[PDB]
Amino acid sequence: RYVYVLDVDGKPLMPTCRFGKVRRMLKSGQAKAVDTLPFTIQLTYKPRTRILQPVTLGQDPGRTNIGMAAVRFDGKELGRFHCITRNKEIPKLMADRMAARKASRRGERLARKRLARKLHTTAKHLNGRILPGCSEPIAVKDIINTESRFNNRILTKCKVCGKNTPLRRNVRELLLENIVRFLPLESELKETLKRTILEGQQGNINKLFRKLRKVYKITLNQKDWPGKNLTDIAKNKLPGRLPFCKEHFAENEKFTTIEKSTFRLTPTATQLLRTHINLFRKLSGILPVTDVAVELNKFAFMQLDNPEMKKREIDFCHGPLCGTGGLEAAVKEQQDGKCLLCGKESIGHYHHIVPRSRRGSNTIANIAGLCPKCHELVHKDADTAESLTEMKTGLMKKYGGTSVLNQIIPKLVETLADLFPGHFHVTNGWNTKEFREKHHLEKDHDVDAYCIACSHLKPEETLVETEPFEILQFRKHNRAIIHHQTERTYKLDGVTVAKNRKKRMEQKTDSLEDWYVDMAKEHGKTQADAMRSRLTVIKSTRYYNTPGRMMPGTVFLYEGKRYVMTGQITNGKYYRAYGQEKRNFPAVKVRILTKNTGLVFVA
DNA sequence: AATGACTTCTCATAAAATTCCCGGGTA
DNA sequence: TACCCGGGAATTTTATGAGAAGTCATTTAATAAGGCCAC
RNA sequence: GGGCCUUAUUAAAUGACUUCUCGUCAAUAACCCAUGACGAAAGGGUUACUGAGCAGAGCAGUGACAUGUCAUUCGCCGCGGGGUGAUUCCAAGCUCCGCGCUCCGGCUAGACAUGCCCAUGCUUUGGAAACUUUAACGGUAUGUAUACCGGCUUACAACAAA
Ligand SMILES: [Mg+2]
Ligand SMILES: [Mg+2]
Ligand SMILES: [Mg+2]
Ligand SMILES: [Mg+2]
Ligand SMILES: [Zn+2]
Ligand SMILES: [Zn+2]
Repeated sequence: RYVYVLDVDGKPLMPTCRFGKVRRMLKSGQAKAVDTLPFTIQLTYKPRTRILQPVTLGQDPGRTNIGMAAVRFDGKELGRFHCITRNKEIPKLMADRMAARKASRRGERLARKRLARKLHTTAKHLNGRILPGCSEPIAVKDIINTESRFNNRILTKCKVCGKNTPLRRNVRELLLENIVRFLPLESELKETLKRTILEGQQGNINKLFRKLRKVYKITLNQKDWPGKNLTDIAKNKLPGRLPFCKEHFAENEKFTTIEKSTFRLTPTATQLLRTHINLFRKLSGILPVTDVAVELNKFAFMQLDNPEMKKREIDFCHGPLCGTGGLEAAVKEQQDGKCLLCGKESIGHYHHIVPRSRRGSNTIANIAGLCPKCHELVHKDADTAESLTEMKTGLMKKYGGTSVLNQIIPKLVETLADLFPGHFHVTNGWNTKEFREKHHLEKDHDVDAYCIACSHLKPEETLVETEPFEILQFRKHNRAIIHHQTERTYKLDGVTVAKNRKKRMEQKTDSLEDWYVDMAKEHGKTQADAMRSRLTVIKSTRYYNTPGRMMPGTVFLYEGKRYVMTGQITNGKYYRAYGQEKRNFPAVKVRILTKNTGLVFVA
């Protein structure tokens, strides 16, 4: 591995191979050891020359695995890095934030309800309510509601004004007009075509289509352009909102002259976009980086799901939901409208077969329609649960990770083109493959990153040389006061017999109700009561996080060796460390070097 | 005139339980 | 000179919240047609 | 022919509001059972009533329910200004008050009358900065650590070792 050299200003200089001179300099005060991983030194003097070659920093993007490589202008590797990200956690941490926020608001509602019962201010005969955008009721009970705010929540705004833009359900005429606009038809026939489609008169639509098909030869069929798109705009609802206001949706060319993209991403995609940019900034702290190189990744998911089939024999336009009316309607058609386990009652709940808490997919392969009675048993009884899996197997999330990668790449390219003007370069995955094969390299992230840096360059030799560095990523915040909560465990003779008084929703193990019923079968009531009356109980106990504690990714010294903290034990008395298994490092025997830098180097 | 590749997948932590250590009464 | 208990400090082991309903939104990719600018 | 915009269909993801439920935690009462420290403490349930809602606490600040009758008056939207997150910086997300119809949504919600109460918002998300006393890697001698050596530039190139 090279030694990374810093100037007396703190700015990078070119790396050194001269391991002997580095130890002669450290023995003689000509340098200081700023870091042990990556091993980095700062000069205490200013050299007689200050000449640096161009250094290109290349990246192999990924959700979990990001590759980096530093390549000098002549093609020589100056370092290779593999970063393992934290991005897997964020959807689950957001889904816990979900459950906790809604449970807190349910508690404030329950406090109002219990006060209304005491004062007789509960709603008379209220059995749910229908809101303006809905068709079925919300099942509201004792007090009318709290305002529900879903109809607008503006996020798209007009790309040429900042004004708002209409819903596709209301401006159906403008959407329909911007298709009819371009046709060979006379203006009175364009008016007649729009009006006849907007009236929805199936027979008179066919009369007009047959007339215009004879006179003008235009392909007016409900399965061909334009007639398909015109027929689809006759729907009662259409999804989402326009990119332009009514004043500007009338005109096509504005992308040539004026734009404001008004961009958004989820927390999960935002953290990964930040991670890609922050790896360039971190490695620019140890190398004199002049240029940046990246790989475009672009995934079509129904090709990843059909990899043996060739690209133009895939029905991208159709899939499992085309014209079905959405997921819940497609399942209702697929089941003849009945509950899957018993074929008598109608569908009540759309059941995720692999649960949402257990990495289950939201796609139609993971859904079964059940009545509320069976949906409760499938959560509380393992024999009914296995019986459902024989009818439909279900799926975990196949493509969660690469969907987040697929979202980021366009914004990553724009951001790096702004950060490195005239010094930013792009590749496609097949170029990385060609280079890897041409030079007898083998596939991994840091090697692909070397191939990506070499797209810009003309390497004199294409050798790959160093032991690559490993970077972990750690959380910068954790706001949770409760760390975990125990279940109400019941013990007899010190042995666990049950875990709640009656079953929790997912509880496949016994409650006291389950255990007592089986003891009363085996021993009769008098003995089962003599066993209830002998139970020992630990109440459901909340365990609390220490505020202001050391976070994971903290670097520390113990017995003269560098360690990276992976977690605390016993109110912060002991630290766990990377690669050291269950070993407990005492916090008194430890010096902290740096608090968590987010991206952190490991052995 | 097409399309190639690529990527992905189990814990930190508190506090309860268990062990170990020094000071002591006793012989 | 020497050993078995106790109480406090130190260290290790144990255990970990779920399901659904009425609606909405944003991003990326592909496919189709249109269009602007394009030897 | 390629870039970029827009519409339709689809695929794969992950964000917001509202509403239901199992289970929890606290306490009282009746009932079933276990049990007797030195006649009575200590113990487990079941059913009912009541309270709780990071078993809550911060920082903000007046509303929260109910009935009447008028209804698109309102508002999730525009402009302005605040709360919280939230402090080392700052972001996401939620939210409140004034004025308003340019745009976007709409019996959401608002107004007025009467009754009763404390019944408001946000808080389990994401980066970055800061710290610093961070002697690494290879070969040789010996009893794994102290010692000694890996030419010259921070670096390329040339030169020098060989
Ligand atoms: Mg790649
Ligand atoms: Mg209260
Ligand atoms: Mg379910
Ligand atoms: Mg890769
Ligand atoms: Zn406009
Ligand atoms: Zn059933």
